[PDB]
Amino acid sequence: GSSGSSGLSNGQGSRVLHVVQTLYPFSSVTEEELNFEKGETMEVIEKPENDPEWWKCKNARGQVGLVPKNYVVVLSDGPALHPAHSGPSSG
Repeated sequence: GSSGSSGLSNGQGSRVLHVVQTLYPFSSVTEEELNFEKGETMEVIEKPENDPEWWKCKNARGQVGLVPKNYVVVLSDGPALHPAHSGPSSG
């Protein structure tokens, strides 16, 4: 079963607002909600007004949905836009 790819792309009015990480694993059944695991990196594409407790992000699967902010956390602001290194974290 050979696999292949053409190169489909979309055009939405949104960009990488802020990079957030998932502290706890949250998996939904519907498409509305996002699906990820513990220790997943995403990017805030849009934030809903009506539901401020929820944020719009895109997982690795390239799918967007409503993810609970109380579960994620903002690490940096912008895709390597501001001058800031990971940290003195021991290697």
